[PDB]
Amino acid sequence: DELLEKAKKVREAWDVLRNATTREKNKAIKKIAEKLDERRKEILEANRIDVEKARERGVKESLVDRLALNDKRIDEMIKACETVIGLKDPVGEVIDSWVREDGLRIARVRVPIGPIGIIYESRPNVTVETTILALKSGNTILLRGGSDALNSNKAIVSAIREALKETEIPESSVEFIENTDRSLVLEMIRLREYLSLVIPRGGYGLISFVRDNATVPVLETGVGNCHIFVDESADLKKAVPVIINAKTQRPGTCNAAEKLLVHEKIAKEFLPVIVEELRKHGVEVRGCEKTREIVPDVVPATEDDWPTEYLDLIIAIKVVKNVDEAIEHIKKYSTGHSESILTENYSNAKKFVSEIDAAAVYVNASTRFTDGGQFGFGAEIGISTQRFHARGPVGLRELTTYKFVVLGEYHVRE
Repeated sequence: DELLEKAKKVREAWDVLRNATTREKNKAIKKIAEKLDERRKEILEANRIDVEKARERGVKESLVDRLALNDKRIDEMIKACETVIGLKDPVGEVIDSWVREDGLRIARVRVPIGPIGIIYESRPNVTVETTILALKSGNTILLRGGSDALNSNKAIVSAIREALKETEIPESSVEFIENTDRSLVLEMIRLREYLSLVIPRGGYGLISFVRDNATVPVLETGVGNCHIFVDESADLKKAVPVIINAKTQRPGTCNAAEKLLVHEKIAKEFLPVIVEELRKHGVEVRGCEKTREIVPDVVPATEDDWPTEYLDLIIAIKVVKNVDEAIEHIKKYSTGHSESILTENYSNAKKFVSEIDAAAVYVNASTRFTDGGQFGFGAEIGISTQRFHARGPVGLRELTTYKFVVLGEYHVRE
């Protein structure tokens, strides 16, 4: 039973890693960078097999590209190591601490969450990215990637463990499931005696499955049906690039704007402009009946459009009466990722920011910013969209919990 033996191994190794100094964990991560550099040949030969196998099966090249490695991409993995080494270790940070009226000292102190299961598909960089975030934060890791990237991931994991072997961090801090079979995923997300957290990455099918069936705590990096509302007093000239940025900079990633809500008092003036500009960038524009009264060639929006995240150069536009209707629309259709208001009105900005509950809520800013690098985290595993433990970018601090440390002088409870 590969899964059980490897889950036992990461749990045992955690006993050592959780109390390693940052110096030792940084040394391990530096060695990871060094072994990746040294094992380029092996990693690329393994990856050549994965790539030729995907091409044989007629996987389309945009997906092969997700799987493909070369020197530059190994360099990105190396740079990720260097970024993580430079980040502050959250382990041991005091959240707060005080002295009670009787002299008892109380503190809340951050500690590692425990072994993390990562269930992911085909991007081999994910192997390094998650590992180094886990190790830095004092967590072991159990990796299960896609059958497409299996050779690549073996070679990378082999390089990682070679590095670990030259430190005091046990090699079994990083274990990797070679059995691709997906029945294993169902077992893995129920292993509460070994894993403290699982984080699915990849398609929504896989994320839904893991989140629906897990008994181990999950951080769900959910769907991003993201709205931008253009209010009456928005600076319409500056609004245009924000909307374009949000939609077209990276349409395939989930903080892309999918929906545009537009105040009725500027709709006649603004819709012809924004629709023209969206079309210059290859965007297919769908619209409500009021949108279509104004710009008669837009594709008629259907009821299914409003909840749908396109992840493509497609957008649906609705005219709303005011910020109150904008809020009602977003509450009905948001998936709690990113939401933005473009306005010059203090009260409307304030109401929007207070009433819209999503991982990130913006005034006069692109939804593209919802990202750990942009938010000053350095590196992330992904964007959590749940209202539990962590929301937004999941970086080093989000991979910790805490405990109370209490220092007395033989204190007894009254």
